[PDB]
Amino acid sequence: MEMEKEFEQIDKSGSWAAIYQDIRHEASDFPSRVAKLPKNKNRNRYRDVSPFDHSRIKLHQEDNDYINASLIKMEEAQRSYILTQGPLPNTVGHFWEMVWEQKSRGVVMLNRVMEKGSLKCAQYWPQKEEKEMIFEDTNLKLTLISEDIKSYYTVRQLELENLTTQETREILHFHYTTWPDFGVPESPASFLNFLFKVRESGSLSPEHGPVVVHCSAGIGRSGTFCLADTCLLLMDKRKDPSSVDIKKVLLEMRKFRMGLIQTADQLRFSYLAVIEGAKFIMGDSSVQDQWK
Ligand SMILES: N#Cc1ccc(N2CCCC2)cn1
Repeated sequence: MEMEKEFEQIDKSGSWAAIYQDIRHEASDFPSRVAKLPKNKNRNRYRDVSPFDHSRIKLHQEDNDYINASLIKMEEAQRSYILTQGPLPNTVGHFWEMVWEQKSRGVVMLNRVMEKGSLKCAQYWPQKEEKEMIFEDTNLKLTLISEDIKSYYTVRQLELENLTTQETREILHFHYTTWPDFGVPESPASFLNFLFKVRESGSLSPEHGPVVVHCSAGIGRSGTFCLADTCLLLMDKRKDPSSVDIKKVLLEMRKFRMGLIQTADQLRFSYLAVIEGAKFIMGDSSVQDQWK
């Protein structure tokens, strides 16, 4: 079925939980043996969220190459993403090692450091220009260059230096700051505006390594971001945009990381975002919306 009318049909019939459970039943199950080794227990935030062996990102280290991070490679859309958990106190150096080794331009953060009164990830970037961070275990230096705070998100320019070679690179930090502590946003408008800002920066483009995207576990909000992006790109590429099947795209992405989209509310929100986004992209869109 098409998307917008399949959407109204699920709303009127109140069957979002059944649709979502079907996805959970059909999703791939692949081994994650490296994640479960005893030496990696303090490298995982949640015992039930692990990268598959076949798609995990390897650190370029001979002692321990493990990080909780997965490469999602979308062949028809020609986009790749790295989805990862929010960094832990003992993995902030590994996180920036991955950004460096994979040649990423951008980091997309979809959570706040504290939510619901508990810590959801480490404070892994510097908050003041004159107070840089040094990660001694991986030999990297990280400096805040500039910060632009807007009503729904903040963008930061960061400098990452490999202290071994003295090479430097500019990294862009895109921080969506207004996802509610409970549930999903009422409107997808600010989330879509944010997606378009990430796109406009070059961070998703083939001349760079894959974007790194995270929330707390790296499967829920993070899954919503890459699912919406890929579906909108496919609607632009294909002769028949109504052929894009969001449930089939989600199952393809779940071949590369478990658990993407954590609730039926997140599934409904993803449909809403793609539906509204497809109108702004256009044939029915103004030439001037790219400025909206
Ligand atoms: N190309 C392009 C494009 C399309 C839409 C767009 N947005 C609509 C809402 C504000 C930003 C931006 N750029």
